[PDB]
Amino acid sequence: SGRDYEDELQSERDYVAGLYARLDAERAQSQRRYAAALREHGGTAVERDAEVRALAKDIARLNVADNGLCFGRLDTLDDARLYIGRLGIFDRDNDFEPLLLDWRAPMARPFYVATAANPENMRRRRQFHTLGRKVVDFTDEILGRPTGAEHDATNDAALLAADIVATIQAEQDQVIRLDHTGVLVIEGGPGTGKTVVALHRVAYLLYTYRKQMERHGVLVVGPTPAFLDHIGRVLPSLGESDAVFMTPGDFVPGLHVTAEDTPEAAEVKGSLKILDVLKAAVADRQELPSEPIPIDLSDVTMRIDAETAKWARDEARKTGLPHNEARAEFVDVVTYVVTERAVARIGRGWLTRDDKHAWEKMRADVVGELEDHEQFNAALDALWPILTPEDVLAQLYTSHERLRAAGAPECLWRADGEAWTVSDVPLLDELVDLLGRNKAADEAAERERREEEAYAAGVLDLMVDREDLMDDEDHLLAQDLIDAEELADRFKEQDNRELSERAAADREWTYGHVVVDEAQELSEMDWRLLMRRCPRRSFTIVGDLAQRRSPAGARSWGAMLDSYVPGRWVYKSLSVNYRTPAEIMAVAAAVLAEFAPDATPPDSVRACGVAPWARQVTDDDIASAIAEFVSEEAGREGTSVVIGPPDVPGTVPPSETKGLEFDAVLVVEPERILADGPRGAAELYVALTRATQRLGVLYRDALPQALAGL
Amino acid sequence: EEVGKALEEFYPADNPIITIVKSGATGNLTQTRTLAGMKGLVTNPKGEFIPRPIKSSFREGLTVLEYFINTHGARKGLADTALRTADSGYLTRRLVD
Amino acid sequence: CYGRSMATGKLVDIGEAVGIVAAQSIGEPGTQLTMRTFHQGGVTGGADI
Amino acid sequence: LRVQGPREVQIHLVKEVQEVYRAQGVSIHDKHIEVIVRQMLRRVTIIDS
Ligand SMILES: [Mg+2]
Repeated sequence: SGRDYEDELQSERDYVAGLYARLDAERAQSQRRYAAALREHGGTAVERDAEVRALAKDIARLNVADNGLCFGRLDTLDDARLYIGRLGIFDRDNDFEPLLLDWRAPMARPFYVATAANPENMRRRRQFHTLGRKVVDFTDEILGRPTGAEHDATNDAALLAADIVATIQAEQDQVIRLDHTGVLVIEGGPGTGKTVVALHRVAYLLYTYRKQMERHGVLVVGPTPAFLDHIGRVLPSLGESDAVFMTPGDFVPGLHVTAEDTPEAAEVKGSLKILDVLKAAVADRQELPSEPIPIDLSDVTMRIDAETAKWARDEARKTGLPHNEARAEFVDVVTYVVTERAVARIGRGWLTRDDKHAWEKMRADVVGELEDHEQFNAALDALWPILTPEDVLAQLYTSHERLRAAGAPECLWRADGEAWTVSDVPLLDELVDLLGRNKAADEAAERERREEEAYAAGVLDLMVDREDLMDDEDHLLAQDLIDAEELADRFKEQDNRELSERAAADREWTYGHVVVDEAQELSEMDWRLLMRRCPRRSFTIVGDLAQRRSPAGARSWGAMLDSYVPGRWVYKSLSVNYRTPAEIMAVAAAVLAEFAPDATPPDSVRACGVAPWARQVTDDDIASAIAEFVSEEAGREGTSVVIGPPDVPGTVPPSETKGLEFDAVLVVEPERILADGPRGAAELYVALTRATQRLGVLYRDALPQALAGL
Repeated sequence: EEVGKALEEFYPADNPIITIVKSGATGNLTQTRTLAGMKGLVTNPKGEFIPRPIKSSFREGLTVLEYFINTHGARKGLADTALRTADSGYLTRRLVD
Repeated sequence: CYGRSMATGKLVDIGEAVGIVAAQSIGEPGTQLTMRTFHQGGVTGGADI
Repeated sequence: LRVQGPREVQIHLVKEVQEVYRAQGVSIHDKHIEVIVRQMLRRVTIIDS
């Protein structure tokens, strides 16, 4: 951290303070004018309303912009300066020279679209990270060949400073600028910087299509909100109120699952092959009784039998509507048969086939009675009940007889039926479409609306009529312009929740764009759910297949996407490894060959010479080894991490460090990491590939065959 | 605002037009400015301000386009005044009840 | 407790319908207040003050 | 109401309504708004007897 960096940061902080002072002055002026206009306008009502609303809009815009006023700065090749922020601030005393540019302004376009391969007449792009009225720090990126003296938290300038670099720039530009407006799959090996390219790509896409997606909203899915962090730090108008974040266990609104299922039940539950099971499950609830159920009617001893129940459920199946929707057909057919039989029984001697107005009249009486008969309703609840996804899944998992009948494997039985894992979430959501809504009637709300409309109509009737007007001349009356319904609606609460709240609470919301980080981990059912939630098929899919740890995760992008966008999805792969030292990739390739004889290791520039080191730990010194590792890396710059099984207190589990990078990385006892589940080797690979400066390993007895190199 | 201040400064204290306003009898300095100063800004049919002001005054006489754009809010007010009474009566009836 | 009557300037008399007077006094100047937009469409005008 | 009690909530309601009416240039004596508010807090809800 250079001292000159601190001086530059202080200068930028002072500039932002001046901008905020001008903002405060403008807000004070606006408040004063707004109060004066509200109090003593002295003009016409329409003009008063116009000025008041304009001033209120200005005040609200300033209040919104108060948080994180300035996004960053642009250095033009002419050595000029352009500040990008949430508001346009101009020097009225200097020909309105821009002191701050609104991010939507045309000259602020480069800040989002410029790249090192196609610099839009800019040499440096500077981002400010702000927690309020204060700039915490700034990070710069050179739009060209770097030199290493620049300070950026991502270290991209230093890593690229350590032509192949030209090809890296060209590839990153090709990914970023792609005008596909479709499903884009970005893949890259570790140390290539797929995260940075994905962030720039999503920023470009959101900026260029902001008008088309300002109302639909953007959904973000991944193990961490980092992508939403970047979106908020570059597009607050969209990140704060329009963006939405969800983990695969949080797709269902309200529910929030974190437990994960076993690596075999998850696989079956994560594949469309289980869809046929779900249908069967809801078909398994089309029960018919093993013994006749007495109706226990008041006068007649009617009863229902497996014969008529079979016929009724057969007809309801033939209708093809969802469960709670075909309930109507089932109940109607059952009622038809039971009423025919009951009327025949009551119609003895005096009535045989008097179809017109006598037989039919008794049918009417019998149906009118039966529809309110408690025992009949209880029977129709026992047969073909109304179901929710939980009612289906819990019973299906617990019974162990329903699983056998439905063809579901016994790999997924559990007594705690209502204990949900992340794998059950997509099934629970799909059961929403399979079961359907009961299509109930909202009588109470309708009555409330009717009463409000009646009161509004009474209010209108309370006004003077045209015939009785005493004014000098005829004029428009309120009754000529507004009706009772409009007036009644005018005074309702009309909730106006934000999109970030409105969409997240709606299971059926269709988003304008979907971003998926670490997308290889999603199961096929998760892809089905997301595609159901994004009919536009506008996706930014980021991940790496070789780093998968879930069993249901993707093994080939084609197998996941061809079902929805055959051939239309565009694949971009990044080739060059530069962020990690080549020595790290030396062992990463060895660990990676276990899954493919050749695989596709990226070629590695920037060899550092500081070789990774491996240490034997014996006689209760592993805990020490990590203790001195952390004590040493505390004073050696940057950030450092230790990765190992949770059985060691001082290590983060390998799954958590999926998308992060660090200067010093220690991995403890890889022999246990290898044995962790079906993907232990992959975990090791991930854990190894997080190091940018220094890599250490602790092993107990001997290095595993792959790790014998270091 | 500057034109209104200049108009207020220029007028003699005993001028009948300003005498009526300053005595609390009728009108405002806004109406006096619109008459002998400048009409100012006018609103679109959708309520937004038109950035081009009516630099002319009714003393000088408005041009054709200035008059046409001025007619918008003039007609809008006719319906606005009628509509406001509905809400006023709604609240009044609730309070009376 | 109600106190001086505004119309007469004297202590309010027993039997005066102060409720209707208050309702009328609060409702009559309602036309001077700002109101929700009369335009049928558009965004919610309550986002701004 | 739950924190400060009926007295303070009535005072708060009167204060807010008069703030709205004063910002718009309308002068109404507080007693009319108090007459309106007094009817807003005439009830007690029971849980046990
Ligand atoms: Mg008249």
